[PDB]
Amino acid sequence: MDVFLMIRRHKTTIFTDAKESSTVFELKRIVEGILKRPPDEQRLYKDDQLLDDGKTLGECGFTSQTARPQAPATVGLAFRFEALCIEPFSSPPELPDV
Amino acid sequence: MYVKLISSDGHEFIVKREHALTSGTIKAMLSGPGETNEVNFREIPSHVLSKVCMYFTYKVRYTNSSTEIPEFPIAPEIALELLMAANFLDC
Amino acid sequence: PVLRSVNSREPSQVIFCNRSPRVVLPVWLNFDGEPQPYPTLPPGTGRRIHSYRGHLWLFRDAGTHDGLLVNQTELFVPSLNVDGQPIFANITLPVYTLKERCLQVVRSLVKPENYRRLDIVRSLYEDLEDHPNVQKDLERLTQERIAHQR
Amino acid sequence: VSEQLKCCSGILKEMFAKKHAAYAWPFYKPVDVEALGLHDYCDIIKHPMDMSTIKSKLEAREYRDAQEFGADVRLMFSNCYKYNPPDHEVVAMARKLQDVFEMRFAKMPD
Ligand SMILES: Cc1ncsc1-c1ccc(CNC(=O)[C@@H]2C[C@@H](O)CN2C(=O)[C@@H](NC(=O)C2(F)CC2)C(C)(C)SCCCCCCNC(=O)C[C@@H]2N=C(c3ccc(Cl)cc3)c3c(sc(C)c3C)-n3c(C)nnc32)cc1
Repeated sequence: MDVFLMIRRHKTTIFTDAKESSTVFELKRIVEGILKRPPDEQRLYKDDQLLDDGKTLGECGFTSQTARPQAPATVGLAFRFEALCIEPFSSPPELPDV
Repeated sequence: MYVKLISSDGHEFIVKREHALTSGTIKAMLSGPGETNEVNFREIPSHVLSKVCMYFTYKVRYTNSSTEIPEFPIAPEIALELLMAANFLDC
Repeated sequence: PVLRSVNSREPSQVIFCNRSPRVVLPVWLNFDGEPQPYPTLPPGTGRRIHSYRGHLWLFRDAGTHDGLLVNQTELFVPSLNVDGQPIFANITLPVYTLKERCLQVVRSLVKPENYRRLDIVRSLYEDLEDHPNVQKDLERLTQERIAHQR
Repeated sequence: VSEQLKCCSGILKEMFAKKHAAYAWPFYKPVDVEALGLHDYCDIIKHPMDMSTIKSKLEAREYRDAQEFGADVRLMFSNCYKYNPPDHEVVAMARKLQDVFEMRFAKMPD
């Protein structure tokens, strides 16, 4: 079963999919392939919660229902280690009258 | 393999090339007349472009389906800005 | 009188299956090509249907008249039940373009007389007022079959 | 009685014949109330009947004489006449099929 993730750090955001049976380490291998940073130099969080490299994405709580294409699940990313800092997206304006 | 979409307010969105080509505008911007990896949008903010990238993954994922697809959700708040973006991007 | 049901009296046992989150309004094209509304199917529900060979069907959102797919096409025409086996008609959402999907949400929130009071380009006004329509789509499908047969 | 029930099978066999299919087809299988979108058939018609059900009772030897078999064939037609107004196409079909049955059933050995 496929899980659709949104890997985030500062003002960067990576849209990628992964198997539920896939491990947290295999996700660091994808981040490396994109942002050119060995896996030992990165950490992955789920709402201020460190993820072990041995654990699978399913065991971390990312499931088909949680991490969907139209509504992907957020994964925190940090380099070096720096404090986890995800800049929030801009605010939508007030619902226009009508 | 991947492409970078940049919003009006800095935010960078790394997205699979095959996903981003869902947009006629993006397809035209980083193809050739007769090629680039980055595309900057001066007038599309984070909260919109993030939703557009979600649409790309949704569109690529469920065009291949044949049994049942889910609704693509749009919060009333984003509806107006996302329309104008969808018009500009031709998707 | 090009897209119409043939008046065969050859029965066809069908199953309509609503696998959309919308309330579905089935539309039978009668023998003159005029569209007839049938009772609506709630979401996730299915039911047995008595129809006939060469009868044209077409499915819509009961509320908004947004087009829906049936076995990944716009039109459903029953075959003859081989060994009395039912013909399945699986009704689903299409993968709407982000544009057509946004129009739906803006239409569902704004009253038609207030479309003009939205701060958007004149080309998005004319796209909002151009409601999904059965008569509109039938014209398209008629010309698609002309080029397909030629 | 054995020879009369052999006739009945022969009558029913002919009612299923392709030459009569043009007007016999509505009465082949039991009335599917969901498929026909009817919300009242079960209130009005207490004892449903059809040629398929009759064929089973014939092979299962549930008809003691030919007069028990005829009663069920007439019930089938009665149900159709009772439920539908006379102008409905199905009534015209029921009559054309009863014309066939009554003709053959009237030449029953005794
Ligand atoms: C509830 C619902 N929710 C979503 S869709 C739906 C739904 C509701 C009703 C139906 C009923 N089916 C139709 O309306 C079909 C669908 C479409 O293919 C068009 N259609 C027709 O029935 C068309 N008629 C024909 O093609 C023919 F008549 C030329 C052969 C219509 C729309 C032009 S006429 C059908 C509307 C009139 C309904 C009469 C209501 N009465 C009955 O159903 C009584 C029933 N009639 C019939 C009957 C009706 C017509 C014919 Cl010449 C012969 C028998 C009947 C049987 S048994 C059996 C297998 C049938 C078909 N029957 C018996 C015996 N006694 N009564 C009956 C289907 C779906």
